[PDB]
Amino acid sequence: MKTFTAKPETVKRDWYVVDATGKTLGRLATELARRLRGKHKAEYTPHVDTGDYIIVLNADKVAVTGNKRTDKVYYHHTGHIGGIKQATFEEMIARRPERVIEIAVKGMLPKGPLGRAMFRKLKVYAGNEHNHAAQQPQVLDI
Amino acid sequence: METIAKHRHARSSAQKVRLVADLIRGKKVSQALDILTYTNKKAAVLVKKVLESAIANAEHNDGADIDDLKVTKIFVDEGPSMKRIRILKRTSHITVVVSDR
Amino acid sequence: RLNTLSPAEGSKKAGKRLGRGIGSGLGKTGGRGH
Amino acid sequence: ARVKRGVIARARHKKILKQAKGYYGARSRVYRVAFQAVIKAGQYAYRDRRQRKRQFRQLWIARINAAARQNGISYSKFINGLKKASVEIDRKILADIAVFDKVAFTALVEKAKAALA
Amino acid sequence: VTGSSGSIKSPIWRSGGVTFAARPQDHSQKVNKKMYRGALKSILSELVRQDRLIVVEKFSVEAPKTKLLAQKLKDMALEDVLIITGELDENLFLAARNLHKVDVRDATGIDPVSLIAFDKVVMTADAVKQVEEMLA
Amino acid sequence: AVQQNKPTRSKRGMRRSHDALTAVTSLSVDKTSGEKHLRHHITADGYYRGRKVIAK
RNA sequence: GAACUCGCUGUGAAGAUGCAGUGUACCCGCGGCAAG
RNA sequence: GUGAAGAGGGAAACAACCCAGACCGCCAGCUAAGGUCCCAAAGUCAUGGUUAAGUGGGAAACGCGGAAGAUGUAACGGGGCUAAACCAUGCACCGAAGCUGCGGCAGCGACGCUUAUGCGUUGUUGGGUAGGGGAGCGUUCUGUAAGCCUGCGAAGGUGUGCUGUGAGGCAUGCUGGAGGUAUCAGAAGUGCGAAUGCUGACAUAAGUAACGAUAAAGCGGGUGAAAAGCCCGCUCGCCGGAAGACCAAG
RNA sequence: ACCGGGAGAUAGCU
RNA sequence: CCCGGCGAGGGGAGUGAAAAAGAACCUGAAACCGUGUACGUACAAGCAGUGGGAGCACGCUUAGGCGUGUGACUGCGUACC
Repeated sequence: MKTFTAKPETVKRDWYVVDATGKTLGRLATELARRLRGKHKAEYTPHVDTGDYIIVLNADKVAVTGNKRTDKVYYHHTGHIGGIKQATFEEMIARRPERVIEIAVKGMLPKGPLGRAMFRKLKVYAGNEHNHAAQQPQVLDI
Repeated sequence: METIAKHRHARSSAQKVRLVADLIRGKKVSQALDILTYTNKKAAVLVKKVLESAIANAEHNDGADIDDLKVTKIFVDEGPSMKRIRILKRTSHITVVVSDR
Repeated sequence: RLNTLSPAEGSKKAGKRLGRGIGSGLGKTGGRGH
Repeated sequence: ARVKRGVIARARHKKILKQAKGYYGARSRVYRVAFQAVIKAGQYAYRDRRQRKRQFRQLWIARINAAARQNGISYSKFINGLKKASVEIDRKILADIAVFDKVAFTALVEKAKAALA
Repeated sequence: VTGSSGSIKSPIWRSGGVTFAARPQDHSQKVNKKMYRGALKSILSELVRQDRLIVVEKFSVEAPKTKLLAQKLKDMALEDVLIITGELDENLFLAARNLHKVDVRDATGIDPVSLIAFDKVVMTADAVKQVEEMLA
Repeated sequence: AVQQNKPTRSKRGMRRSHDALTAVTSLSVDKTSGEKHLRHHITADGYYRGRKVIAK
């Protein structure tokens, strides 16, 4: 007797669209990480991911509560010598909120080969229109 | 008809001769001999020596159809070495295997 | 019955061989310690 | 009466190296490091034999929680309902059945919800 | 060792003497008369109890011929026989030399190895009375 | 200026991966004598582009 | 001793490439700058 | 008390903090400390408040300030958190090698059938430096041995399978072509992994700087299968109180 | 200054 | 007999039980270095192993999920004296 193990190739992963439009960033990030990791599915397997492709819309519309409107700041090492070119979150969201959403997901998601593999499964777009309409992405809210 | 040729106690390094020998594995004799004749390494002389010995032996023991012969396996190994006051002189052992199929 | 002749039980002891292995009880130093 | 230890040493070396298959080169051929490598592998096997129960329990708990969330109940509430129903099904069997069957798990969660109160 | 930071003749080096090299010594020890006689009596009792002892009053050969000894042995239906007699006979002793299996000794020639090794022993009335009047 | 450990065989193999040479694979046949020869070089028999030379 | 020989933060018989967290980086060569 | 001489778990790792004494195995359940947003498993739990300060998540004394600290926020573990922080109460789960459930052993007694001296219960022990006690495997030599196997194939080497708590033991493919040796005992020059231990062999650095006067070579021809440094002729150049020639010694 | 022997000379300690 | 340089070395035939006995000459393992075969790797960070492990080729009960060769990936894991 051996416990069933999910097959990395036979697992079926569909498309579910998510739109926050004024929801807490932390809650959305937690739910996105959990659903990408496949923990919701009864066939969860740490060996091989079984999550579903998720598309994010209206990244700039995420809601942040408290003094994080000014206190929060994102920093990424620039390398070389004196690479302390930080980036306040306001400017980053104003320019490309996709970067903010994806870095938040990466921090939430476990880091590693499988971490990057799951990260590749999550696409974040600012405009409502999505070009991945050929696969019939089902509408799901969180 | 399988044919094998080899040389014993060659005055060459074990690994230096391997570079030229790498050009004979999987290559037909027709162009292999031409490449060897124009190769600049000293080991090229020994490689062409063993190749011509092997092809001559194949022609002799076998009946005919010498052109179709294709080289299959060829490899070199380290042989006995001589000590001298501390300097060690190496020797190379080259083997070439040629078969029509 | 020639080979049936054996010493009486308990009359012969090989004796511990110090400085031979670690699984034989005493290990290195011959069992006398430092 | 001289005794030659070559045969015994060779046999011991062969026996120890036989367990040193596939250890990234030197550790699989060099006795000095091969012995340490095999000892460390044995220690790791000893630890992992006990840790396998923990890993399997973790996997079963994760699967049961996922199934319960799919059915619309938390893992703790499902366990409480199962216990209050006078049922002693191990988590391993529940996880095994949750993947090959769904109707049985639906009935189990319904019974747990009914008996929770 | 023949020869001259340690000396080359040291045991750790090659072609050197052993750390504890054995010297000419005798492994033999002393055996008390009482224990020897007791062991002889015990082995004789065991042999007779096993029914491995056959006693013939006369076992003298007419002439020193190995053929006569061999045919007499065949007539006795025995193969491993230790012929021990009180008084050694020249003819029988000479005839028995060739046959390794058949060996003969004198009355005083009694040893535990001879009794334990040889499967069966044959002795005469003179021999049994001689051993009886001996240590016994 | 001293090695702290012995480099393994794999590192040597990777380092020596660039030591392999290349075959010329550019044999040129003489116009008239019809023997393969190096391009832009005199043949062993002493021919080049069909024209004859001293060919000692 | 054997190597699939990265930077930063923290612990560290007290400056960590092998410890915990974290970021980056296709695999492998060549000539130099000597911080270790 | 711990370590010394205890593994396991939790606190980011941490030898001194907390829980917690490893007979072995099992893909079974319950609990210790510690946790239930993830990484990383469990309530985004319930009741009434505090906390709008990212304090929580680093700081005294003193009168909300005090508060400035670890080049990076870097003193929340990372994200992130307005409850995913704190206070008081409650249940439910996760949670160690802890306990229980099952299987398999070594020992300790206690009890009886008392035996043939074993059997059936019986509760318990089985982490461990040094040290002590008990019990075993393997190799040469000798008696057992003019026994037995072996040219229908033994030793040594090399793979497979079957065995036992264990040193280990047995059958078997493969080159091998002449010894090995049952059982019980005796007797050891007896079991290797570090002592800058020793003899022999083999890799690293490596195709690596260098190829050892910076007086300076070049051409035609000859031997040779292969030729600048092998030989002859020719042009130039170096030394020329020398780099020229002779004697003493070797 | 070198060779063979006392000499496997003797104490500590690795 | 042939290649070969009238060398060295090698390959045929024969002798030879055996030339997997050829003057480097009984049997001939490791450290060391080679070719073919089966598998993995060029987005993947740390004593390089340990349990889980889909996949990749072969023989088997001619599937019935058995083993052999490798381990993409994953929880865990700071050498010996």
